[PDB]
Amino acid sequence: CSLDQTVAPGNLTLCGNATLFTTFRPKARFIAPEGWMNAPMGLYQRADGSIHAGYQSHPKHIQWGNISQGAAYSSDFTSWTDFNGSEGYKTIWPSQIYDIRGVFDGSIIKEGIDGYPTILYTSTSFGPLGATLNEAEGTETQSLAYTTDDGASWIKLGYGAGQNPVIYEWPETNLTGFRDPYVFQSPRLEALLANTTSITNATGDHFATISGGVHGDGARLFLYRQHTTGEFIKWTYLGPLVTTGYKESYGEWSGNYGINFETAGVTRLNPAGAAWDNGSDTTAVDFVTFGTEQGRADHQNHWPLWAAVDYEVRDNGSIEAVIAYSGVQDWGRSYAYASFPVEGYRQVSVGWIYEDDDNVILAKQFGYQGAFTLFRDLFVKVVENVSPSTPGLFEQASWSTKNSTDGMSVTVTTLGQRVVPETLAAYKGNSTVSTLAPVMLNESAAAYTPFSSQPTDRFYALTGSFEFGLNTTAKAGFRVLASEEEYTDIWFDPASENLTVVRTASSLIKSFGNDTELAKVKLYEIVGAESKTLNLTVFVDGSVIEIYANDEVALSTRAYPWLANSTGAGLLADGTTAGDVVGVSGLELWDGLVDAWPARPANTSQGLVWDGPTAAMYGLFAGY
Amino acid sequence: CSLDQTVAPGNLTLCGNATLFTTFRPKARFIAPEGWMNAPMGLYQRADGSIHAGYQSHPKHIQWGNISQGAAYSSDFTSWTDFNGSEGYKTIWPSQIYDIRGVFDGSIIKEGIDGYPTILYTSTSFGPLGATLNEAEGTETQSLAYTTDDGASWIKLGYGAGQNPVIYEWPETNLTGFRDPYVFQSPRLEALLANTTSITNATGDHFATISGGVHGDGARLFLYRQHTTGEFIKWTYLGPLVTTGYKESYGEWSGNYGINFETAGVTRLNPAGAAWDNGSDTTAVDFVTFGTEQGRADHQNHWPLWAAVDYEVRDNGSIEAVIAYSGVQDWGRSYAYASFPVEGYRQVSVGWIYEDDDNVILAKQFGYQGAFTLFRDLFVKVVENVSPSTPGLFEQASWSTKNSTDGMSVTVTTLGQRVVPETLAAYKGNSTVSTLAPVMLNESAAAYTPFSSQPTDRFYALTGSFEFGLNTTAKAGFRVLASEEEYTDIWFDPASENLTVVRTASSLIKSFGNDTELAKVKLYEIVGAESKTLNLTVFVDGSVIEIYANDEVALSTRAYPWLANSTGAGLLADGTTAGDVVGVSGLELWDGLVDAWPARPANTSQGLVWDGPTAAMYGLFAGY
Ligand SMILES: *[C@@H]1O[C@H](CO)[C@@H](O[C@@H]2O[C@H](CO)[C@@H](O[C@@H]3O[C@H](CO[C@H]4O[C@H](CO[C@H]5O[C@H](CO)[C@@H](O)[C@H](O)[C@@H]5O[C@H]5O[C@H](CO)[C@@H](O)[C@H](O)[C@@H]5O)[C@@H](O)[C@H](O[C@H]5O[C@H](CO)[C@@H](O)[C@H](O)[C@@H]5O)[C@@H]4O)[C@@H](O)[C@H](O[C@H]4O[C@H](CO)[C@@H](O)[C@H](O)[C@@H]4O[C@H]4O[C@H](CO)[C@@H](O)[C@H](O)[C@@H]4O[C@H]4O[C@H](CO)[C@@H](O)[C@H](O)[C@@H]4O)[C@@H]3O)[C@H](O)[C@H]2NC(C)=O)[C@H](O)[C@H]1NC(C)=O
Ligand SMILES: *[C@@H]1O[C@H](CO)[C@@H](O[C@@H]2O[C@H](CO)[C@@H](O[C@@H]3O[C@H](CO[C@H]4O[C@H](CO[C@H]5O[C@H](CO)[C@@H](O)[C@H](O)[C@@H]5O[C@H]5O[C@H](CO)[C@@H](O)[C@H](O)[C@@H]5O)[C@@H](O)[C@H](O[C@H]5O[C@H](CO)[C@@H](O)[C@H](O)[C@@H]5O)[C@@H]4O)[C@@H](O)[C@H](O[C@H]4O[C@H](CO)[C@@H](O)[C@H](O)[C@@H]4O[C@H]4O[C@H](CO)[C@@H](O)[C@H](O)[C@@H]4O[C@H]4O[C@H](CO)[C@@H](O)[C@H](O)[C@@H]4O)[C@@H]3O)[C@H](O)[C@H]2NC(C)=O)[C@H](O)[C@H]1NC(C)=O
Ligand SMILES: *[C@@H]1O[C@H](CO)[C@@H](O[C@@H]2O[C@H](CO)[C@@H](O[C@@H]3O[C@H](CO[C@H]4O[C@H](CO)[C@@H](O)[C@H](O[C@H]5O[C@H](CO)[C@@H](O)[C@H](O)[C@@H]5O)[C@@H]4O)[C@@H](O)[C@H](O[C@H]4O[C@H](CO)[C@@H](O)[C@H](O)[C@@H]4O[C@H]4O[C@H](CO)[C@@H](O)[C@H](O)[C@@H]4O)[C@@H]3O)[C@H](O)[C@H]2NC(C)=O)[C@H](O)[C@H]1NC(C)=O
Ligand SMILES: *[C@@H]1O[C@H](CO)[C@@H](O[C@@H]2O[C@H](CO)[C@@H](O[C@@H]3O[C@H](CO[C@H]4O[C@H](CO)[C@@H](O)[C@H](O[C@H]5O[C@H](CO)[C@@H](O)[C@H](O)[C@@H]5O)[C@@H]4O)[C@@H](O)[C@H](O[C@H]4O[C@H](CO)[C@@H](O)[C@H](O)[C@@H]4O[C@H]4O[C@H](CO)[C@@H](O)[C@H](O)[C@@H]4O)[C@@H]3O)[C@H](O)[C@H]2NC(C)=O)[C@H](O)[C@H]1NC(C)=O
Ligand SMILES: OC[C@H]1O[C@@](CO)(OC[C@H]2O[C@H](O[C@H]3[C@H](O)[C@@H](O)[C@@H](O)O[C@@H]3CO)[C@H](O)[C@@H](O)[C@@H]2O)[C@@H](O)[C@@H]1O
Ligand SMILES: OC[C@H]1O[C@@](CO)(OC[C@H]2O[C@H](O[C@H]3[C@H](O)[C@@H](O)[C@@H](O)O[C@@H]3CO)[C@H](O)[C@@H](O)[C@@H]2O)[C@@H](O)[C@@H]1O
Ligand SMILES: *[C@@H]1O[C@H](CO)[C@@H](O)[C@H](O)[C@H]1NC(C)=O
Ligand SMILES: *[C@@H]1O[C@H](CO)[C@@H](O)[C@H](O)[C@H]1NC(C)=O
Ligand SMILES: *[C@@H]1O[C@H](CO)[C@@H](O)[C@H](O)[C@H]1NC(C)=O
Ligand SMILES: *[C@@H]1O[C@H](CO)[C@@H](O)[C@H](O)[C@H]1NC(C)=O
Ligand SMILES: *[C@@H]1O[C@H](CO)[C@@H](O)[C@H](O)[C@H]1NC(C)=O
Ligand SMILES: *[C@@H]1O[C@H](CO)[C@@H](O)[C@H](O)[C@H]1NC(C)=O
Ligand SMILES: *[C@@H]1O[C@H](CO)[C@@H](O)[C@H](O)[C@H]1NC(C)=O
Ligand SMILES: *[C@@H]1O[C@H](CO)[C@@H](O)[C@H](O)[C@H]1NC(C)=O
Ligand SMILES: *[C@@H]1O[C@H](CO)[C@@H](O)[C@H](O)[C@H]1NC(C)=O
Ligand SMILES: *[C@@H]1O[C@H](CO)[C@@H](O)[C@H](O)[C@H]1NC(C)=O
Ligand SMILES: *[C@@H]1O[C@H](CO)[C@@H](O)[C@H](O)[C@H]1NC(C)=O
Ligand SMILES: *[C@@H]1O[C@H](CO)[C@@H](O)[C@H](O)[C@H]1NC(C)=O
Repeated sequence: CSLDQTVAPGNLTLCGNATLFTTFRPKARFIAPEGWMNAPMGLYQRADGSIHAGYQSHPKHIQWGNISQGAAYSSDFTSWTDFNGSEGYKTIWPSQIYDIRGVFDGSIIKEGIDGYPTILYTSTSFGPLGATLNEAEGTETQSLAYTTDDGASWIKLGYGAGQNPVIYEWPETNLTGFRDPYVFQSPRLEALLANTTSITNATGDHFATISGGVHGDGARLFLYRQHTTGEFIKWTYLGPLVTTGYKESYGEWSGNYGINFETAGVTRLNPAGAAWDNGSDTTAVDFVTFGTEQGRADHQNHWPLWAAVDYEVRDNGSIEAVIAYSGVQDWGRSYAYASFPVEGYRQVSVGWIYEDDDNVILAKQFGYQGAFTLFRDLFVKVVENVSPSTPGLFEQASWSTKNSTDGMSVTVTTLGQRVVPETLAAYKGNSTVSTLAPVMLNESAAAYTPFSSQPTDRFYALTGSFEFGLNTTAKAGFRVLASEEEYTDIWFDPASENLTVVRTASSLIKSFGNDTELAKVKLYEIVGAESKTLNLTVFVDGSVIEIYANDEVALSTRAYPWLANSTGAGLLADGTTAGDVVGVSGLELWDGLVDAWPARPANTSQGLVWDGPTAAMYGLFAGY
Repeated sequence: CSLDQTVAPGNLTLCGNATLFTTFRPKARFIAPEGWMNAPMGLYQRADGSIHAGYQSHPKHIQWGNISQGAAYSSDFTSWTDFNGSEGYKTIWPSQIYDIRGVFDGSIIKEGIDGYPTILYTSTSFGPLGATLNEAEGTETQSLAYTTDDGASWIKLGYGAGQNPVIYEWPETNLTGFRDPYVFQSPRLEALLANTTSITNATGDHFATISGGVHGDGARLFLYRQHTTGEFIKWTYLGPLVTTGYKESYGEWSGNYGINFETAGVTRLNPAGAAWDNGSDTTAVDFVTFGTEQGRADHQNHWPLWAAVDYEVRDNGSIEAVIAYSGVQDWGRSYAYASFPVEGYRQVSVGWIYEDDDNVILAKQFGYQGAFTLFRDLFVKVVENVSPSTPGLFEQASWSTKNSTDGMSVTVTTLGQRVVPETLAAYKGNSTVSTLAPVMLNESAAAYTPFSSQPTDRFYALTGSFEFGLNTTAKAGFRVLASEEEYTDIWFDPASENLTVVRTASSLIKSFGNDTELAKVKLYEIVGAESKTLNLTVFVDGSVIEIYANDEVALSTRAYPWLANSTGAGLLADGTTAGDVVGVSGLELWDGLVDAWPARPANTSQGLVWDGPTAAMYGLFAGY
C-alpha cells in the first residue's frame, strides 16, 4: 500500500484499517470521530442556547449495528465538541430487552419527565425488521429516556407495564415499519382538534408522528397525541396523517413515495422561518418532511422528500394531511433529514450524507462512514411578480401559484432552504476570500476556465450568479476538485431545467460511484426581465460536494479524487456563443472554511473490530 | 381474603400479592429475599474462607424470566447475608446481545482473569431454546466475567472476536441443549490425557463440561479443556464425556436419562470427601452428577441423578466416562444440583427445591417461589461386612460390591451424602433439643403416636433409628406438620424397599400437589446381624420437608397445611405386632433450627410487577 498522491493510485484494498482516514475526510461539518454514522437524532436547543445533536452511531465498525446515539454540542451549528462519558461519545446504547437490537431514531420533548429534556425513540428487539420483510408487532416499539445533565447521559424509564416501552401496539395491521417518533407542539393542530377532544379524550400539548406504511398499500405517517398535558406515558393514536399509494409519484419534481416512510417530521413555516400560530397567519404553510424507501432505482432506494399539506379534521377526531404540492429536500446522496425548533422563530433541518462506496471496497481503509449535511434554515420561499410565460409554471408541481387580480403576474410559494447564517459567517470569516471579477461566457469561452484565485486544499466554498437568456440552449456551471486528470463538473442546463453533477472523471479510483447526479430547478422568470438567473453556492469539504440553488434546491454528493492536486475550481461553459451568452457575476471563493472539531486531532480512529462468528449466528448486524 | 388459620381456608386466590409471604416460608435455609429463584450457580469458597452462593433469580416476579444471578455469602453454610449493590441482591444480569435473553447457570474459575475469581456462564440470546424445540447455534453460548470485589460485582469481557462469548460453536449438530458450563481442575484427567496432548494441543489445568444432548439420540455431556494454562479465552472441545440413550434407564434405582442433560458436574471422591489424586488413590471414585429432562412423568419431567464412572482415553485425545453404576441424588421435588470444592478435602453439593403449585394458583399470593436444599458433603460411602443374603445385593444398581476372599462377606460402595456438619451443629445448638426415650412398636402401637415433646412451629428436625426384623412386613416412620385434620406421613416399608411421603392429607388447601413421593432405600444387612436398621433424619422448614436416610438417600418435598396447629410430629406404625416389632431409638427433636437470614425482616417482599403486553410479543418470558 502506497499513499503517494503524486502518482496513480495502486490497489488501495491492500491498505490497512484507517490508512485512508484523512485522505477524503470532511473537516468543516458535523461528523462522528470515527466509524459508522447515519441519521441525525435527538436534536434540540439546550437551555443555554447551545445545540445538542445526536446521531445513529456504530463506533469502531464501518457498517451499521448495535446502533446507538453518539452526541455533540455547539453554540453556532459550526464548531462542535464531543461528549465524553463512560461510553466515549455515545450517550444512549442498546441495554434492555426492548432496545437491545438498536436504539433507532428519536426526538426531544424539551419539558418532559420531571421537567427534563426527554427523548422518545424507537426501541428495537429481535425479529425480521424491514419494509420488505415480514415484521411482527413488538420488534419496533417506542420508549422514553430523560437527561438530568443536558445530554451527557440519559436515564431510561424502567421496563414494564405502565413504563417502557410506552408505545408498542401497531395502530393498523401488516405494517411495513413503525419507527422514528417525531414529537412536536402545534397550536395549529390543537385548534383544529379542540372541538373533537370528547371523542378521543386526548388533550395534551404534544403530538407525535410515527413513520411506516402497510404491506402492498403504500406509506403511512401515523399521528398520536399525548393523552394528558404533563404526563408522558400515555399517547393516543388518532389516525393516519399522511397516506400515499404503493410507489405513487406526484411527478418529475417530486421523487416517489415508495412503500414506507422513515424519519418523517411535521412543521409549520412562514416567509421568515417557523410559524407558531393557530392558523390565523395567512402566510404560514403546514409541511411534512419524510424519507421514502423502495421507490428509487439508485441512491440506496431512498428519497428525502417534503410536502405542503392542508389539514382536514375527520369525524373520529383525527387529522388528514392532504398533499397540496410535493418536492425533494435534497436530490443527491443524502437522507434522514430531521428538523427542530430554534429560538427566534426558526426551524432548522439537517440530514445524513452517505458515502459512495456501496460495495464496501474501501470502508475499512477509511475507518469511518458518513457525515451530516450542513444545517439549513427552513422557511416559506415566496417569489413575487413571476411572469405567466415561465415554462411549466402552472403544473404547480413542488410549488403553488396565486394569480394577481389582473392575471398579468403570479406569486410563487414553495419550501425554502438556506444554510444557517452562523455557518456562512464563520466559513467566510475563517477563509481566505477571493472576490472574483464577473465573467461573460460567449464564443471565446473555453470549456473550463480556472478561477483567477485557486483553492489550496479540499475545503472551500464557491458562489456565483449565472444570468441566462430566456431562450438559451447554453449550459454553464462550476468544475471542482479539479486537476488535468480528475475533476467533478456541476452543470445547469436551463433548456432541460436540469442541474447535473457529472462524475465520470471525479476519481482515478474506480470502485467509487460515478453516476450523474440530477436535480430539477425551476427558474421563475420575473415580469419585465429579459433574462433568468441561477444563484449557485457550492461547498467542497473533503469528499462532500454540497450544492444549493436559489435558496430552494439542494444536492449533496461525493467525489474521491486521488491526486493531491485535484483541488482546483473554475467556470464551465457549453454552447456559449456571441449570441447565446451567460453572464456570471457575484463570484466568490472562500478557501479554508472552518475547522469544525477544534479539539479533535487529525486522526481520531481507534481502530476497527470484528464481532466474531456470533454476528452471523444472531443475524442482526454485519459484524464489522 | 381471610388469613384466619384457626378455621378452614377460604378462597385464597382472592388474597392480594404477597399476603401469604410468611405463611409457608422456610426460615432456616438459603432462599432469595423475594420473587422467583431456581438453580444454584457461581458457587465458590472465597479467599477469606466464606462461601459465595449465586442463584438463578427473577425479583418481583413469580415465574422465570430475565434470569440473573442473585447472590449472598456465609461463613458456615447456615447464616447468610445478601449482597446489596446498584441492582439490589443481583450481581449479574442480562445486558449484552449475547446474554440479553438470560444469564443462565455458570461456575467459578477461582484463579481466572488477572488472577480474579471468574465465572464461565451460559449467555443466551434470541430464538427457540429447549430440548423439545428446534434450537439453533448462537442462542446458547458461554461467556466470562470476573470479580475484583469478591462477588459484589462482576465485569464481563467485551463482546466480539477473541472476547465474549468464548464458546459458541456447537461441537456436534442438532443439539437439544448447550449450557451450564462446569469448570474444574483434575489431576486425574490431566494424567490420563498427558500422552495425547500432541493430538489436541490442549494443555491447560482447567476442564469444562457443557450439558446437552442430540435430537432423537439421547443426552450428552461435552468435555472441553482449557487450551493453555493461565489463558481463559480458548477452550478446546475434546469429545463427549457421557453419552446416554434416548430415554434410557439403568433401572428402578437409577431414574431415567431422558433426552438432555442440565447442570452436570464432574468430581472425584474418596471415603473422607474430595479426592485430588491422579488415579493413585485406589479408594477414590470418579463421579458425574447431572439433571435429565423428559424422562419422567411428573416432578416437572426432571431427574437429579449421579453416576460412578470409569474413564477411558480415546485415540483422538478425549475421554469416555463409562458408567459403572448410577443413582439418584434426590428423589423428590428438587433439581439443579451444583457441587464445589471446599477446604479440608470436601466437595459440597446443593440443589433447588421447587414449590408444589405447578398450576401457579397461589404463587402471586406467596410473593416468591423456590428455595435451596441444605448443603451436603459428598463422599464415597463404604459399608463393610455386608451379608451376601441381602436381597437384590448383586444387581449392583446404584452401588458396587466387592466380595471378600472367602466369599462370606461383601464390601458395598456408593455415593454418600450428608448435611454439612456446620449446619447440623448450628441447628442443634440454636434449637430446644428434646432427647426422647426409645419406643418399641408392637401390637400396642397406635397408627400415630405423638412424640412426648412437640414442635412449637414449622421449623424443626427429627432423627431416629428404626430397627426392623430381617423378614419384617411392618412399616414405620414419622408423621410431621400434623394436627387432627392435616398431616404428612413419611413411611419406610422394608418389604418393598420403598420410602414414601404420603401427602393426601398434607393440606386443606386443595390446589397444592398431593402425590405420593417415593425413594428406594437398600438396607445393607450386616454379617451376623438379626436385624436391619434405617437411620432417618427429617428437616421441616416452613413448607420444605427434607429427608435423609443412612447418609445416602435424600428426598425433598413440600407440604402446605393451612391450620396454625398443623405443626405436630410423632411415630408411625403399620402392621407392628407382638412378633413383628420395630424398635425405635436415638430419637431426638430439635425445635427452632436457625434464623438463616438474620438481617432480613420477616417480610422482604417488594411487591410484584407485570412486564406488560410486550412480554407476549417477545415471547421469551411469562411476564409476571
Ligand atoms: C433485567 O434486569 C435488569 C437488572 O436488574 C433490569 O435493568 C434494571 O432495571 C431497573 C428497574 O427499571 C433499573 O432501575 C432504575 O434505575 C434508575 C436509575 O438508572 C440510572 O442509574 C442507575 C444506578 O446508578 C448508580 O449505580 C451505577 C452502577 O454502579 C453507577 O455507575 C452510578 O454512578 C450510580 O451509582 C451510585 O448509586 C449506587 C446505588 O444505586 C451506589 O452503589 C454508588 O456508590 C453510587 O452512589 C444505573 O445503573 C443506570 O444505568 C443503566 O441504565 C442506563 C439507561 O438508563 C444505561 O445507559 C446503562 O448502561 C445501565 O444499563 C442509570 O444510569 C432509577 O431512576 C429508577 O428509580 C426509580 O424508578 C423506580 C421505578 O419507578 C422507582 O421505584 C424509584 O423510586 C425511582 O423513581 C423515582 O425517581 C425518579 C427520578 O429520579 C422519578 O421520575 C420518579 O417519579 C420517582 O420519584 C419518587 O421520588 C421522589 C423523591 O426522590 C418523589 O418526589 C416522587 O414523588 C416519587 O415518589 C430505577 O431504580 C436499572 O437501572 C436497570 N439496570 C440495568 C443495569 O439495566 C432490566 O430492566 C431487566 N429486564 C427485564 C426484561 O426485566
Ligand atoms: C453496544 O454498545 C454498548 C455500549 O457501548 C457495548 O457495551 C459496552 O462494551 C464496552 C467494550 O466491551 C465495555 O467497555 C469495557 O468496560 C470494562 C469496564 O466495565 C465496567 O465498568 C464500566 C465503566 O465503569 C464506570 O462508569 C460507570 C457508568 O457511569 C459507573 O457506574 C462506574 O462506577 C465507573 O465510573 C467511573 O469511570 C467512569 C469512566 O469510565 C467515570 O465517568 C466515572 O466518573 C467513574 O470514575 C461499566 O459501565 C460497566 O458496566 C456495564 O457492564 C457490566 C458488566 O460488565 C453490567 O453489569 C452493567 O450493567 C453495565 O452494562 C462495568 O461495570 C473495561 O474493563 C473494559 O476495558 C478494558 O478492556 C478493553 C478491551 O479489551 C481494553 O481496551 C481496556 O484497556 C481494558 O482492558 C485492560 O484492563 C483489564 C483489567 O481492568 C485487563 O484485563 C486487560 O488485559 C487490559 O489491561 C491493560 O492495562 C493494564 C494496565 O492498566 C496492563 O497491565 C495490561 O498489560 C493491559 O495493557 C472496556 O472498557 C462497556 O462496559 C460496555 N457498556 C455497557 C453499558 O454495556 C456493547 O458491547 C455493544 N454491543 C454490541 C453487540 O456491539
Ligand atoms: C400484583 O402483582 C401483579 C404482577 O403479577 C401486578 O400487575 C398485574 O399483573 C397481572 C399479571 O399477574 C396483570 O394481569 C394481566 O392483565 C392483562 C390486561 O391488563 C389490562 O387491564 C388491567 C385491568 O383493568 C389493567 O390493570 C392493565 O393496566 C396496566 O397495564 C397497562 C399496560 O397494558 C399500563 O399502561 C397500566 O398503567 C397498568 O400498569 C391493562 O390495561 C391481561 O390481558 C392478562 O391476561 C391474561 O391474564 C390472565 C392469566 O391468568 C387470563 O385471565 C387471561 O386469559 C390472559 O391469560 C393468558 O394466559 C396465557 C399465559 O399468559 C396466554 O397464553 C393466554 O393467551 C392468555 O393471554 C393478565 O390478566 C395486570 O394487568 C397487572 N396490573 C397492573 C400492572 O396494574 C399488580 O399490580 C400487583 N398488585 C398490586 C396491588 O400491587
Ligand atoms: C482491521 O479491522 C478488522 C475489523 O473489520 C479487524 O478484525 C478483522 O475483521 C475482519 C472483518 O472485517 C475479519 O474477517 C473475517 O474473518 C473470518 C475468519 O476469521 C478467522 O480467520 C482469521 C484469519 O486467520 C483470524 O484472524 C480470525 O481470528 C480472530 O477471530 C477469532 C474468532 O473466530 C478469535 O478467536 C481470534 O482471536 C481473532 O480475533 C478467525 O480465526 C472470515 O470467516 C470472514 O468471512 C467472510 O469474510 C469475507 C467477507 O468479505 C469473505 O472473503 C468470506 O467469503 C466471508 O464472506 C462473507 O460475506 C457475506 C457477508 O458477511 C456472507 O453472507 C458470506 O456467507 C461470507 O461469510 C471474514 O474474512 C477478521 O477475522 C478480523 N480479524 C481479527 C479479529 O483479528 C482487524 O483485526 C483489523 N486489523 C488490525 C491490524 O487492527
Ligand atoms: O439506524 C436506523 C435508523 O435509520 C433509518 C433511516 O435510514 O433506518 C435505516 C434502516 O435501519 C435498519 O436496517 C439495517 C438492517 O437491519 C441491517 O441488516 C443492515 O442491512 O443495515 C441496515 C441499515 O443500513 C432497519 O432494519 C431498516 O428497516 C431501516 O431502513 C431510520 O428509519 C432508523 O431509525
Ligand atoms: O434458569 C435457567 C437454568 O435452569 C436450568 C435447569 O433447570 O434450565 C431451566 C430451563 O430454562 C429455560 O426455560 C424457561 C423457558 O424458556 C420459559 O419459556 C419458561 O417456560 O420458563 C422456563 C424455565 O422454567 C430454558 O428455555 C429451558 O430449556 C431449560 O430447561 C439450567 O439448565 C439453566 O441454566
Ligand atoms: C497534478 O499531479 C499529476 C501527478 O503528479 C501531474 O501529472 C500533473 O501535471 C499535476 N499538475 C496539474 C494537473 O496541474
Ligand atoms: C487488489 O488486492 C486484492 C487483495 O486485497 C486482490 O484480491 C485483487 O485481485 C487486487 N486487484 C488487482 C491486482 O487488480
Ligand atoms: C379514524 O378514521 C380514520 C379514517 O377512517 C382511520 O384510518 C383511523 O384508524 C381512525 N382512528 C381510530 C383511532 O380508529
Ligand atoms: C392564472 O393566470 C393565467 C395567465 O393569466 C391564466 O391562464 C389562468 O386561467 C389564471 N387562473 C385563474 C384561476 O384565474
Ligand atoms: C471562525 O469560526 C468560528 C467557529 O464557528 C467562529 O466562532 C468565528 O466567529 C469565525 N471567525 C471569524 C468570522 O472571523
Ligand atoms: C432532464 O432530466 C429529466 C429527468 O427529470 C430527463 O428525463 C431528461 O432526459 C433530462 N434532459 C436533459 C437534456 O438532460
Ligand atoms: C387445631 O385447630 C383446629 C381448628 O382451629 C381445631 O379444630 C383443633 O381442635 C385444633 N387442635 C388440635 C388438632 O389438636
Ligand atoms: C375463587 O375466586 C376466584 C377469583 O379469584 C373465582 O374465579 C373462583 O370461582 C373462586 N372459587 C370458588 C368460589 O370456589
Ligand atoms: C473424538 O472421538 C469421539 C468418538 O468418535 C467423537 O465423538 C469426538 O467428536 C471426537 N473429537 C473431536 C474433537 O473430533
Ligand atoms: C460373590 O459372592 C457371592 C456369594 O458368595 C457369589 O455368589 C458370587 O459368585 C461371588 N462373586 C465372585 C466374583 O466371586
Ligand atoms: C447458632 O447458629 C449460628 C449461625 O449458624 C452459629 O454460628 C452458632 O454457633 C449457633 N449457636 C450454637 C451452636 O449455640
Ligand atoms: C415400591 O416402589 C416401586 C417403584 O420403584 C413400585 O413399582 C412398587 O409398587 C412399590 N411397592 C410398594 C408395596 O410400595
